[PDB]
Amino acid sequence: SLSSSLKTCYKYLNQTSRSFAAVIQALDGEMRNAVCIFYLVLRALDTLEDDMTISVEKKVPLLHNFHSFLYQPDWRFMESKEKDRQVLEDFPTISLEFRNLAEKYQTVIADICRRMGIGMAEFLDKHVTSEQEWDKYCHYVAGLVGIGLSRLFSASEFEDPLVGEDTERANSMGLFLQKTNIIRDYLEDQQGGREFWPQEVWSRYVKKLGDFAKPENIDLAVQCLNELITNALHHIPDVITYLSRLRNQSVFNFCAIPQVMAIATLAACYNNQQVFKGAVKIRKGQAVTLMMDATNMPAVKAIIYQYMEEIYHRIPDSDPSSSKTRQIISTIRTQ
Ligand SMILES: [Ca+2]
Ligand code: NI
Repeated sequence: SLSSSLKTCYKYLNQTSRSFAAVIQALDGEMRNAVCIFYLVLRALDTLEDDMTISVEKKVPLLHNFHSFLYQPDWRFMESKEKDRQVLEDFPTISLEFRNLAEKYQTVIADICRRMGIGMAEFLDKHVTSEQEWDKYCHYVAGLVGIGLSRLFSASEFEDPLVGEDTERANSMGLFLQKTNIIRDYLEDQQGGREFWPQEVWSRYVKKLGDFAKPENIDLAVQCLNELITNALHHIPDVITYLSRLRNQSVFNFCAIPQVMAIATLAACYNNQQVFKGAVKIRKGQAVTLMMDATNMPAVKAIIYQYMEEIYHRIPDSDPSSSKTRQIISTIRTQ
């Protein structure tokens, strides 16, 4: 069974990943502990990034050197006030189990933590300007997670070397999820003093990003929302390619579930004033159904294509992106 320290790690996985912990726990063989630990170290790192009670001066040394703390048996952090702070307060338990992983997994996790911490620190003081900068921010906080997971799958040999080698596709898996979250979380981010929507895009509608929360600006807000969702849809071909290459059932389910939830979220958000002025619902018997069904390529394609079809026939002719939205959805289906 499990050591006392690993039992604790799985407790933290359940506390932090909730319903998704079961999907990680279903991973075959060596992948299970490797991904559990990777998830927990990523949670610790993100908890630092997100904690607005930690000054930039105090935070940057932690982000820069986080990858090194993996090799410091007594390193912990006791001052977080964030939801998942227990993984920081009891980091020694997590790092102990990290150091018990095979070297091949340690190398991947440490490298990703290094690169993510540097990129997270770079964006602390700045807003996202260009669409290219949006892609770069998303790479740092999510694309690298896709790349790291892919490298774990290939290192374990439960998946082919191609999976880890194709960093563009693995990065796209992360960007799709992260752009969907950023789109959905406009209001909570704005209220938390954070700005993630790219200025290159929103400045073609309003003078400040926070203006989209003003009711008189709702039509403009929804146009911008639709433009960003159109941007995110461009990652779907890569998501389909990525999922199509997986040969391990447990890996497939782990990779497919978040992507199906993302496309469902985009479809809920598309053309939806509630992003700015209310609360977007994704009917939650639906979330469990998508999870249950997303276990083979024909099923996952069916889900993706149906949500795209629903968006497609909802596109207003007057939307300034209406043509590109139809085009990208049409193009993906044509593929
Ligand atoms: Ca974060
Ligand atoms: Ni149609």
